Amino acid sequence: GPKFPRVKNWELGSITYDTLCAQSQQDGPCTPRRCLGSLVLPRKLQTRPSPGPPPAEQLLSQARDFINQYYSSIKRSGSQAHEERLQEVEAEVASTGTYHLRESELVFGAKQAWRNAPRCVGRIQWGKLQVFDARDCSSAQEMFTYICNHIKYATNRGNLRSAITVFPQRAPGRGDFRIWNSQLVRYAGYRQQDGSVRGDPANVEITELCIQHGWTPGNGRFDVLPLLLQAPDEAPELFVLPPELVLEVPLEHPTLEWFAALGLRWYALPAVSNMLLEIGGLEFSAAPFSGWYMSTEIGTRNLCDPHRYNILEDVAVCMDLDTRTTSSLWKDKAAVEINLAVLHSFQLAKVTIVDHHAATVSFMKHLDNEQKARGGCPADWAWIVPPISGSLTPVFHQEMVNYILSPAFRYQPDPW
Amino acid sequence: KFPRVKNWELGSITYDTLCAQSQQDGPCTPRRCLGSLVLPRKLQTRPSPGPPPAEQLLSQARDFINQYYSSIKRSGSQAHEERLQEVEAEVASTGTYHLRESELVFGAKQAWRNAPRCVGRIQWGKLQVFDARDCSSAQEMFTYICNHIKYATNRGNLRSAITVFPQRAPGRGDFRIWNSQLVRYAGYRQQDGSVRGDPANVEITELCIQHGWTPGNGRFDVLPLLLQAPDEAPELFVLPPELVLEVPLEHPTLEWFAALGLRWYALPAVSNMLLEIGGLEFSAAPFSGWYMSTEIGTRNLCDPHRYNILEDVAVCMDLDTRTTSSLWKDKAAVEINLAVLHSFQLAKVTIVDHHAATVSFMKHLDNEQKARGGCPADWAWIVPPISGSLTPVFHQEMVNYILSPAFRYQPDPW
Ligand code: HEM
Ligand code: HEM
Ligand SMILES: NC(=[NH2+])NCCC[C@H](N)C(=O)O
Ligand SMILES: [Zn+2]
Repeated sequence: GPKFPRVKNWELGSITYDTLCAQSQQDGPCTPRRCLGSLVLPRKLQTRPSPGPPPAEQLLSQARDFINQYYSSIKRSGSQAHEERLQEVEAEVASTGTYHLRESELVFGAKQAWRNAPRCVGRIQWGKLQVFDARDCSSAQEMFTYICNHIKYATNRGNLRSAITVFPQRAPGRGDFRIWNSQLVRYAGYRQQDGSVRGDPANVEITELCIQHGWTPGNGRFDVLPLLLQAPDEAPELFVLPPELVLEVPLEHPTLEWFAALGLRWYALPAVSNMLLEIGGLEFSAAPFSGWYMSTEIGTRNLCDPHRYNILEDVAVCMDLDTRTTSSLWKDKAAVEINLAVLHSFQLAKVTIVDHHAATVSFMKHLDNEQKARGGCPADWAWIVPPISGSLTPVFHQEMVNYILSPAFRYQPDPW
Repeated sequence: KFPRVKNWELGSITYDTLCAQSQQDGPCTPRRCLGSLVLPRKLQTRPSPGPPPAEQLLSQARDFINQYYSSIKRSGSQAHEERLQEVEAEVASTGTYHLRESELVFGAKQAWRNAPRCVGRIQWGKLQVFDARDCSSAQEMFTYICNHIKYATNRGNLRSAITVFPQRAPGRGDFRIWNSQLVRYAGYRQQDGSVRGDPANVEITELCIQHGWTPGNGRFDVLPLLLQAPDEAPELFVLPPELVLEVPLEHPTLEWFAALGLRWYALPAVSNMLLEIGGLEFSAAPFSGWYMSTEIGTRNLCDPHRYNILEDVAVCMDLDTRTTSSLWKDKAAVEINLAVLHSFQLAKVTIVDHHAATVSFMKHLDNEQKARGGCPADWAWIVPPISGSLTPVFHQEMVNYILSPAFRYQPDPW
């Protein structure tokens, strides 16, 4: 039949073919010999710091492709305006080695990068992203102002709104604008005398960096970290987020009255800040984006991963379960109640959140929309299927094709 | 070249060098990954009316023969050289060759060891291999199958086993077991399209009826076997009820669970896969071990396209099925899995929970890293269908590739 991947949904028995993958111009880590789809960080999209200017030929081809994508999106492909823009880009790159995007092109590209993210289950919302243009930012202090504005707009007192703030693109020879923190809101991780960690173990390095740079540390389990913001060719500067701007949700359980006593909590805004936004060859090294949480992110991964808060055993003990044997399914029982507590608490505090069932159902709709609109949707099965109750959600039974499309969000080396 | 494999829970790293020994291609390419696809688009197993290229078969055969003598620490030995000549001579004169029982045993165990989707491979060394190549009729296939089931069931103390029927031969029909497993429950289509029993077995159920089987009308009617000898219509055989051990499902604390009338068989015996050893193909080689509880409690009983009992259990539990956010599905699934474990344990029937299983697989990965420099594994199949990240394998990166000997999918014989 069709010379494209045949994709089947085993729950419904339906079949689709992915023709969109044909547009991928960037190779992933797999080969006919072996599949490396499970690797979290495969040395592929890795946007290593490339000081020397990018090959004008490579950049130009990437730029032309993007401009073509833009004009096709506004249904003016092949038009005079299209050819004139292509000429403007080539001319600008010719005399300067690089080029700049028009406002509308940046908005289109940022939304397309989200739309193209294979690991994001919230993509049905891709068209509603609010793009803040911060390409005029010229200092770390101003970065903080833009970030604070992003946080206030995005949080919106609990009725969260997707948003991305785009700071100046990388420029040949010149230093990058960088946000050192992995997220705008993160809890400190303090190494202890015995070797253990108080707080979030995932943030030990950034916490120590904040200290090395003048931050007076606290000693709690949920201390919000300050931000290390860096402007071109300058040492990073430290900024403490005004507490009133960081909305948090104390965790309680709907029926287990003792759960509130655990003193657990989490912040409302998930804002990834260390990824690179690539559009038509241009690289935006500082472009924090945010949406709202899918509950298993907090309840299962952040709170129960062995290398994170690891609270499974503490909650199981409180539930008086047999943590002495696997067959009691104590981990499963505790995890369920922890996830329920998260949903219950966010709902009580009127803070946007989506459970894994609702999220995956909406992602199935997204897949259907994209099948019609683009002939497919790049998706990373391992990241799309929730960490708990996998096969109880519709995406588990949906085969998926994973590939890289641009514009895109990519991992980049740490600035230190 | 060799992939860096990281375990995110422990921060440890390893390098898979075993993948370089892969001579068979998967469905992925640098342009796109198709790792979540269940069945092969082209990597199927085309007909055997004509003999495979002598050089291709010979190369696969020599490699296998090499693997064998290396396993018994006798490479380069006189026996090794003589065996290679025997194989060469047979292929050159007949276009095919035959394995000696010791080689077949080694090959069957290696195929299991190489299965990327199997989480129970720590047991790979203990596999009872039954040589059924001395079989010339459907009736004889039935006798071997019944003996397989008796041995493997062992009154609830399950033992891993495989029975190997005659290999495929050029231009001749295949020996085949039409059923997907030796023990399966019927699936009867009814008036309004619904299905009574296991929806996954509708087609096979109908084929049996079409071949003379008098259908029952329950939700758990054990199906008869359709066994086929070369170029002959398949024959119907009813398995003796006393050979099929089943476990009634009840819950440790929820008295009403037992009232659901749920049950499941003790022996999981896949019978429609092809066993490939040294270029040779065994179209009928049913194998079995024991169940990991999520297979029954989560997939078989809760999949939307299977028994789909989630809502029934949720109602008996009086959960708030009004919204997804009450996590009623999650709560019910957990109790159903607990009921499965409780019931098998009560009935003294072998079974392993997903935590114990994944823990053993992590040990297997370490054992294999030391022994062969890696282990082919399919993450989507290794990580359990519920509580994924609550198990160690979720946090372990894996490399998937095809090694031979191997178990592979093949077209349905109808
Ligand atoms: C509207 C709400 C949204 C939801 C519920 C959602 C949910 C998720 C989830 C569950 C993941 C995987 C999390 C993990 O396992 O670490 C993810 C990954 C991702 N999302 Fe979204 N997302 C949303 C909004 C956004 C926005 C606004 C953007 C970008 C403009 C975005 C970009 C991405 C990217 C690039 C990743 C992958 C990051 C990585 O590789 O580590 N998401 N999202
Ligand atoms: C001893 C206990 C065993 C356990 C606990 C076990 C468990 C599993 C599990 C959970 C799967 C995935 C099942 C699914 O999701 O449908 C699987 C797949 C598989 N197992 Fe095992 N296994 C065992 C014994 C065996 C034996 C003895 C063989 C072969 C000699 C074997 C060969 C395979 C193969 C080839 C697959 C993939 C089947 C497919 O692609 O559908 N397993 N096993
Ligand atoms: N543990 C095993 N040997 N499993 C083999 C696959 C059986 C299949 N998952 C079933 O539910 O029947
Ligand atoms: Zn792959």
